[PDB]
Amino acid sequence: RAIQQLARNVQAVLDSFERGTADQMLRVLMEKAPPLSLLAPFTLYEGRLA
Amino acid sequence: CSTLSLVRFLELGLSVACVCTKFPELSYVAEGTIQFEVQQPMIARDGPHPADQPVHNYMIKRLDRRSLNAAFSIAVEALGLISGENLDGTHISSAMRLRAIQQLARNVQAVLDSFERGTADQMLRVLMEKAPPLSLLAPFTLYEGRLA
Amino acid sequence: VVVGDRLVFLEALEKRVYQATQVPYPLVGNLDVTFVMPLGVFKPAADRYA
Repeated sequence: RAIQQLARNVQAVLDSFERGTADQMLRVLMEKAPPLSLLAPFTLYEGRLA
Repeated sequence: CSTLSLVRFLELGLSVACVCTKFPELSYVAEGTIQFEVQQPMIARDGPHPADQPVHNYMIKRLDRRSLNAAFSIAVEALGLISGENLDGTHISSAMRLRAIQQLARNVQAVLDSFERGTADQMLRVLMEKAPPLSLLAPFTLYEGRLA
Repeated sequence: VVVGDRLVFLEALEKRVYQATQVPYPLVGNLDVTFVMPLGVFKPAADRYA
């Protein structure tokens, strides 16, 4: 029983590192992304900002 | 003279709701239970958040207790004719014994069928008890894992 | 799916990942506004009128 428990525990902990990266990708892309509403007019006035 | 239409609980569409099984020892059993063991997944964390652990939980639900019943009274004026005690030897008495037998057979045919309808009704009775209203359930799922 | 002239993925990660775990979904953002309301100004004699 103890071996079964240790196995069922490590098989969960190991699986954590996949959802880990799947969460990290979202968490890092979110900060890098400005809102579209504040970008669409910014792209129609490009090269005029002098 | 009218007839009777029979119904069977297995040919209804409702049967696919519950698992039925015979159990000829149900009369003696004390409170019966079942057990549940589920494992919640876990995702790693970074930086600020603390390191989570895997969680286990054990849970047990309990049995209900109900029954079903009917009544099947038969009159004495014919019960005498059934057993054969008051049965005298004529041609006017066997003609009445046939009638009493046919009456009893019709009555028993009626009562025995009653348990299929009874079960079909019991299923609805119990299912109409655990179901919460949908209006109170849709806005529940949108907020799970967060009512801390 | 295809949008405009492009071919692109389209994913929801509520059920495969994040389901039955204590981590909120990082797509439910948080807008922020700031409201103002003048309390006791008095309008001049010209613009008091039924």
